[PDB]
Amino acid sequence: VEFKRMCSGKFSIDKEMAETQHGTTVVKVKYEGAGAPCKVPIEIRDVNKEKVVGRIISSTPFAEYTNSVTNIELEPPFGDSYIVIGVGDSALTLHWFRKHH
Amino acid sequence: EVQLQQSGPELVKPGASVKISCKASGYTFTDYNMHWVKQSHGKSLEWVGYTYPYNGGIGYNQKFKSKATLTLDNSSRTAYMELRSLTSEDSAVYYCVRRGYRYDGAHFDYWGQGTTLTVSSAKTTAPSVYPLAPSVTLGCLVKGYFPEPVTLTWNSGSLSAGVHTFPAVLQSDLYTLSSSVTVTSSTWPSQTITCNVAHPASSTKVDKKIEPR
Amino acid sequence: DIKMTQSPSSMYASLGERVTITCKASQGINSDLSWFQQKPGKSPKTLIYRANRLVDGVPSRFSGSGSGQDYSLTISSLEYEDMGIYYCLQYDEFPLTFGAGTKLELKRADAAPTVSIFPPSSEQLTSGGASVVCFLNNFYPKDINVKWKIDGSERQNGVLNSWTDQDSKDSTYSMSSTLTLTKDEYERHNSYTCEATHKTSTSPIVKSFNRN
Ligand SMILES: [Cl-]
Ligand SMILES: [Cl-]
Ligand SMILES: [Cl-]
Ligand code: NA
Ligand code: NA
Ligand code: NA
Ligand code: NA
Ligand code: NA
Ligand code: NA
Ligand code: NA
Ligand code: NA
Repeated sequence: VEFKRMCSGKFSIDKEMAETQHGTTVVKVKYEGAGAPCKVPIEIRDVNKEKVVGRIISSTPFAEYTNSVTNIELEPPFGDSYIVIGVGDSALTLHWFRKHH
Repeated sequence: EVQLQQSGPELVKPGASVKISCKASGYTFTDYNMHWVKQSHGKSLEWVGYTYPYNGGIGYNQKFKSKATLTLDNSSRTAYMELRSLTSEDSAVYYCVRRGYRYDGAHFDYWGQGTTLTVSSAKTTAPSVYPLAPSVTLGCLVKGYFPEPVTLTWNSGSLSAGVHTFPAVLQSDLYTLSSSVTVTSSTWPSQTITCNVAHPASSTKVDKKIEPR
Repeated sequence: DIKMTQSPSSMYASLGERVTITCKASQGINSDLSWFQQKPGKSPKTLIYRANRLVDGVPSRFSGSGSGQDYSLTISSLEYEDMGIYYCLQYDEFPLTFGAGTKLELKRADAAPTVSIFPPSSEQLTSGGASVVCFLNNFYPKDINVKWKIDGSERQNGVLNSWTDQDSKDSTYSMSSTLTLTKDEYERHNSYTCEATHKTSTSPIVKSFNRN
């Protein structure tokens, strides 16, 4: 609350990743690390995990406390992309494939 | 139509491993996750875990993390659940069930027929059939057999009504059940009565007849 | 883990009646809730998902409602094929969790149990064992008291029971009671009795035989 920093610990998927009814994807994550409250590191990269694509819809997502749960809405581009949550080796890398309805 | 076909029943010793399959058809396989569910006899359903078709999206119920290994094969549209270091507590019926993660997907709407797993260090043993002699009621006791399934009929499927075959009960690595049939008094003990017991695990068909003590 | 609590555990109804059963999550699950029906020895059949979406093909007498922590399943007009056990499932958060179920059974007029007792077989006595069997068939309701007596002395140990599900014909229950015993100690007593007390009568039904 006083100092806003990026979470350094591990996240885990806490619900099936799924499509909304308005062309977006929702991901729920449990924060298992420390230093909370802290900001959830998250971005979407291309099929090569290189360039940043799509965008995050939710306002700056936070992990409020240890073992807290956070809902995140984002907008992957069409085709293959990777939702990367957290930093370092423990980072979650989730393959998403978006088709045209 | 949507269909989830699972592999047949499994019987193994403790310490062994098994791998149950679930072939899907009638829908876009990659648009659905496959969940596995455990149901011990007489108990509630229990979540084992799930698999997501892309980049080994794997979710384990923490309870089963050291027990189960879930996998997918998108090209054959087949899901697999591998259980290891098996014990008697692993004995149960296991189901696969689909969950659509797309905007137009349905959730847990189709289940597989289920797959029975029995873990035990017991031997295959044919049962011992005994007659139960005194409208009138009669019966037969089936005692001392390990493979759960036995089939009971009366006079080879002749008597259908007024029949009650009770669930078997395990006492010491062996099962025991009983069956009864109710008929008119006049017909007995003139018209013949016989309990037919088929034990598939032993490949034996043993019949015993009911005559007054 | 999110705890799912179904109420009631079991209940009775008559054909044509509205039935409503409930499922409460220990925290809000944002309508990520499905209902299933399951019959003995069969796989679950799904009725509802997303709390109120009727599964294609499922009869319209089934409907789902609720939000936050509380969810209800309602059968507008009960039909015979609706007997069985109903389960709810939350999939809002890992691990997925299920309620313990609600057994739905059919009402009917009271019926006294037909009691029959059977001495051990001569075939079984050749081996070192002896089982006495007593069937208590076709009674309702399912509340029942069963006690064995050997030469007058109530015997509890060595008794194992088994129950059938609500008979698919007359909607009654039946029960097998088996007093297992060693040959030797069986051949020390004469009178064997299976006795049943049921709401249908203050007088208990008494069946017996004499080893003579
Ligand atoms: Cl069961
Ligand atoms: Cl069952
Ligand atoms: Cl049905
Ligand atoms: Na999307
Ligand atoms: Na990240
Ligand atoms: Na980057
Ligand atoms: Na099977
Ligand atoms: Na279980
Ligand atoms: Na059960
Ligand atoms: Na309705
Ligand atoms: Na409520």
